[PDB]
Amino acid sequence: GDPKRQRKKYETPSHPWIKERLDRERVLKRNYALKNKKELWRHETQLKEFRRRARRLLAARGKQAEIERQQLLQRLYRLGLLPADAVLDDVLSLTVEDVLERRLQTIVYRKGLARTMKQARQLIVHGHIEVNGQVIRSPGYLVLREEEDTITYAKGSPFAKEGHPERMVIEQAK
Amino acid sequence: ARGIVLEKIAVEAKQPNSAMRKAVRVQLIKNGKVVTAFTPGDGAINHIDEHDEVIIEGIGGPKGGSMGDIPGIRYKVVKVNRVSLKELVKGRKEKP
Amino acid sequence: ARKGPKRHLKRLAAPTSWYIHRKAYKWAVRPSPGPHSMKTSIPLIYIVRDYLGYAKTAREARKILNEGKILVDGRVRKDYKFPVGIMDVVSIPETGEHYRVLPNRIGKLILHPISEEEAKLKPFRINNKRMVKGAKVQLNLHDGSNHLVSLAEKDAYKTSYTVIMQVPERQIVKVLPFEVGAYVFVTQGKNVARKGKIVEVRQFPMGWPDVVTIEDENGELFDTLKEYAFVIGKDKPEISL
Amino acid sequence: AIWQGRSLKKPSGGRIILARKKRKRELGREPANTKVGEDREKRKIIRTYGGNRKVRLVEALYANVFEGGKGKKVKILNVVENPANRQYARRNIITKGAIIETEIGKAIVTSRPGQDGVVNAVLIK
RNA sequence: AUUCCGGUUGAUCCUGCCGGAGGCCACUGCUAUGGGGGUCCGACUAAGCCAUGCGAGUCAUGGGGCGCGCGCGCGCACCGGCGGACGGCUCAGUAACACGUCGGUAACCUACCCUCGGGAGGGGGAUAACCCCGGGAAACUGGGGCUAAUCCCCCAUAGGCCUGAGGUACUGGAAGGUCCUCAGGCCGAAAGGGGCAUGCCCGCCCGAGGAUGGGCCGGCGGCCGAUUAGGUAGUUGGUGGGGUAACGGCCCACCAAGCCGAAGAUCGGUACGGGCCAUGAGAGUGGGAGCCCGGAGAUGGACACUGAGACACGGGUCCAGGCCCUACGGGGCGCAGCAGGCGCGAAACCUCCGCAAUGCGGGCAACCGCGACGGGGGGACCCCCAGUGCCGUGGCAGCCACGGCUUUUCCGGAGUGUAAAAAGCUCCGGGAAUAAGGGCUGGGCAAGGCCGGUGGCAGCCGCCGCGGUAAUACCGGCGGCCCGAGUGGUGGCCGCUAUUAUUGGGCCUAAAGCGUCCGUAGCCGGGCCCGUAAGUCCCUGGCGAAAUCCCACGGCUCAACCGUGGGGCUUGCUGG
RNA sequence: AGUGGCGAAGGCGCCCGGCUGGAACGGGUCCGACGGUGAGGGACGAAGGCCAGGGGAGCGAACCGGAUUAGAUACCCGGGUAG
RNA sequence: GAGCCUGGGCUCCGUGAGGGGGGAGAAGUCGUAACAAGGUAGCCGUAGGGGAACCUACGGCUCGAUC
RNA sequence: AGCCGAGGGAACUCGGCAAAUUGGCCCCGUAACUUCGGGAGAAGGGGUGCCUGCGGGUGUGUAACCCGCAGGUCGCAGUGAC
RNA sequence: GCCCUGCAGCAGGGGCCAAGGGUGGGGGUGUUCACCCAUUAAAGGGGAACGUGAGCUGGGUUUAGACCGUCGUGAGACAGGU
Repeated sequence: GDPKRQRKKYETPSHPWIKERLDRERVLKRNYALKNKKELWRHETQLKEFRRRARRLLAARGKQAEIERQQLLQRLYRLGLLPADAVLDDVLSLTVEDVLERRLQTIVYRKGLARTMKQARQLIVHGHIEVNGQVIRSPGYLVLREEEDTITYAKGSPFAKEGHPERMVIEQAK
Repeated sequence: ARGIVLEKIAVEAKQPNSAMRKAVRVQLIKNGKVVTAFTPGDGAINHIDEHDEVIIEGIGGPKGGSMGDIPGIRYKVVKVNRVSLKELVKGRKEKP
Repeated sequence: ARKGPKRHLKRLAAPTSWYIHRKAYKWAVRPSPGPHSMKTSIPLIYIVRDYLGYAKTAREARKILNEGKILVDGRVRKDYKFPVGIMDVVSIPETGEHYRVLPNRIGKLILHPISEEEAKLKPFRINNKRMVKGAKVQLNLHDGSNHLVSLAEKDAYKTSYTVIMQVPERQIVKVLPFEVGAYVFVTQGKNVARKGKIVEVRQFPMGWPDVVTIEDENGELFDTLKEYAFVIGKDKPEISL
Repeated sequence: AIWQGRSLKKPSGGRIILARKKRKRELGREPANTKVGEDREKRKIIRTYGGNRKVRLVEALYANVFEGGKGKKVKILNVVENPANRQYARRNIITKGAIIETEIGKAIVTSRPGQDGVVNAVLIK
């Protein structure tokens, strides 16, 4: 026999040089300030996994089937991609932009803690951003629904003072 | 695979092309069998000499075989005395 | 090639009846031969260290064991390899703690806390019978232990009955037979840890074991084997489950 | 050495290639040809697999003859009519199933002396 | 993503093959900042050869004795006891009851362990250490004297085994079994020792059973070859015996003529078997070094001793073939153990620290030992998360000038961490500074109709095809596109391929109907009625180790990873 | 004499007589699924060729001659062996 | 029951005077057999003959043109 | 006209002339090639005495002729010479 | 045993005296000679009725038998072979 080897968590396209895919991925990379295509591809893989689980469970009879259905719906509600009164057909209308909106970089931008996505990435990586209580340095953390309101500046950080030059330059936008 | 050079030669290109392709006969060290290998690059034959050890790859072709307009040759030179031909031909390294 | 018996055991190869981490290390304590089987027992050091948490290493456990601070069936046990099994009693008199060993509906062994009164009784299942010299009857029980009885009272002991005994001194009290209204506790199989009353027995030809049907107090019926049906009471239990 | 472990041919008639050595468990021993004695009796002792004991008779003088529950210890004269090999009657070699003469009469051996150390026989009617 | 694109013609539609474009494994060129986790690293050729050091010991509470200090305490060796048959390495051989699964032993063995029931009576002996004298180059080894034991021997009693005649108490589905009585016989136990103390701890022998571990048997299941067609002669069975722990042609004596085979025997080739893995929408194709379970081997081959267990990797004997020491008389060795070396090759690491954790052996215990195990060192082994700056103003088309900010990373330090360290984590000081390349640029296929050189030479090229004086296709320069701490080259497998087609291909003309008929096995088979219930269907009991796979929750910053639980996998077997 | 007919196919044309195989039509006749295809095996199978024996008109491979041709081991002409 | 020797069977490899045909390769010699009725319509089978493509005879096919 | 000859073994000679080797019976096993009848006793190998016994075939047969096996023992040698 | 040298030594070349001793074994061929091998101090050439058949052998050659090739109408021949 042959033993186990750890496998990738992202997929690559079938052809590397198709104009439409290139254009779309270019636009997304630019507008969400990503470093590579690996990140885009692994978010897309998350989506595809959700979508395959739904396709499988749909019309499957038993008990484990309904258990897994409810598990999936609750997981999505917790991540923040679906409301509570949702159904198994609302999954197939999801897109990748939602998975892209559920990451720290984007949330830190949409919340007014940073002027740009690159600035938000720098903050996260240098350790100025806090979650409920913690310091996380991974701009692809996939923030949950109960934490989106506990995101602030860290106690030990110059930005945590209201009179910091750069924090004033940031508040000058709003 | 690895072998030792015995003879430097030139082969005719097939029709409707006109050119000489530079090659060498190589006597392998595993089994002693003699084969022929093409020297790629502009001037790669001058960075070679008899009794030099050289490493041999496949040339790249249909069914692990002859490629393009030089049939009869299945192999290709990669390294000369433990240095690479690409570097020797670009001018970045030297043959000891 | 192997020239003899085994003396080690790896953690990925340990039985499923154990609560153990299999990837943390490579080696596990191989039990020594003893009363119960390997698929039905767990050593003592795992109890002292991983279940109750009175020690973090094995030196400490050996040290408490070599001082008589732990009993099993009213007896002192100093061997960290001794196998503990079902219906057995673990007693710490320095902490006033008494536990009874039983399985789950999953098949794993646990510790059910009991009282000092019920800690002095242990049920046994008669597994076979023999006639030995002096014309005496020897009952072979389910933990591999044995009891002697006279010929005059041979018809009262059969091969599936249950016997309650004071544990250290090993004196009998309150035999319990195998009938069509007796209480039961399943010990192995798919329906392990269930409980109910007997309804029907069934026999088969040429080597295949006998089957028994049982009814739980919710009213549902289920079958299993007759050697897996431990008898613990007539209408209600005598021990705590 | 007496292997006594396995056959090197299949019933179809094909050949077999031993994939391993000859183990020690599989081995056997050479036979005791229990003879009628002249002066004494001879017994060997043998250690065995699990640390156990076997007793071999080599020479015999006395037999235990039974007639309906009553046993007598008598002597062994010429051996007669061993139905297992022609030469055994001549060599006066005793086996199970052999017919022997005693001071009383003819008797059949019901024991295995190479395994037990005694010759027990039943008298003929 | 259940996918297509280029190539036979002056142009067209087909068949059919070659190539591209995706993924995984091994070698390799250029280039390279930092962490974490993990079942990664002399497997492919040579199961080829090995210099040095380590890889298996422990008990002083079994016994006598020597030395050092105050009968006591410390230490050394000797006799004695248990262990060394596990663990660790490798894939040569093996097409086999070797492996997997279901069953069986009413045909068998088992030291360490548990329960119960019973015993420890009476005598004897030697011999190591110690002292005298030694021999031999060594390796090894002789004589004499003195002594002890949980050392050895002997009597007895228990008990063990065989047979014959009876009784029927037990188990079981079923007694060549167990129990009772009688009779005739062979073998034949034990250490009341040691310690504390004024009874407790550790122990010795017998029996009945279990557990642990093994031996043997059976049904089912899983490669290729007919340019391999007949093979077998203890071969197939029976009667009687020997031998084994035990059944058995396992072996022997005698009587017979059977056993396997076209549904492919025998022979030959390759190959450790599975859980698993890679790929694919799936059916399916291919592989089975690393972790687990099983098997086999220790330079080739054969044979034995001791022991519960071996025909014994670090114990023995011989032959063959290799090497070493020698005072030439004689002696010794085989890394497929950890490191290290030579050789072979395209192809694989430090002659490091520790028994603190997990475990094994020994020991009443305290505890000692372990290249197993754990911990670091080297390596583009696999996976996860990041970096090589950000902001604002202005000028251009991502860059530059200017003005400020931050410190992941870098430099230095204090704690914690750790067996000790290191790394990692918390804090402090300095400072944008300490850190992008590789392939491509005619079409397929994303991206230059720009400039200089070469001039059918030199060279490119998976395929089509460029190059013969204005080369978008060579070489270079400047620009541009793909991926990105990685990117390219060679070889192998799956897919592409409905080019192996059960799902799901084709045979007038492109590859392809036997020249035509009759028929054996085999496959396919008309309509109604009654029965059985073998296939098939449903419900349920007992099995198909764990890891691996899917899901949710929780613990390491999230993750990779680990844990709890719920499902599948285990291509299935079996009782109703 | 047919674009025709019989035959499993190969193949079968003067007339009369004898022996023999198979198919179609018609049929309130008989049996009662006895059937299809057929690995391996078998039977038939143009011309030419071989063996053994007979026969031998015409035609005619090989062969020999005359022409034609740059040549002509051929096409055309005259003879001829096997068949 | 090793090793040694001897004979036999199966099987793999290396080599050898001389000869045989196959496949590629700028440009050579002799002919002109196939495509048009290709200048004697072509091709299957059997046999004989010839420097070579090829030619003839017997039986067949049309994948043969003109009337 | 005959018998033996150490160590070597055709170096003798036109030439292995002359001499020597093998040799009966039972069992095992036997090639190329072939006109499928042969080759073929191919080749190559093992065994073989005396004594004490046990069995089988035909037969009425402790008349007669034949066929298999065990054990014991002696010798340099068992178709012991021919 | 000596003399000359285009004789350093080891050797070679050329010549004088000397006939006491030695000058062998094998391969193909009927051979003599000639050729070849391995050794050796070297492996000389000739005469004696081409020494030696009232000493041997008997391969070759020159009878009587037969085969092939050439020559000849033929009978037959060949200083041609077997």
